[PDB]
Amino acid sequence: AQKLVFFAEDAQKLVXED
Repeated sequence: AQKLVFFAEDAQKLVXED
């Protein structure tokens, strides 16, 4: 399967398999 893992910090924190 295709995979994605995402992490972002602006605090506003943003955290994402077919």
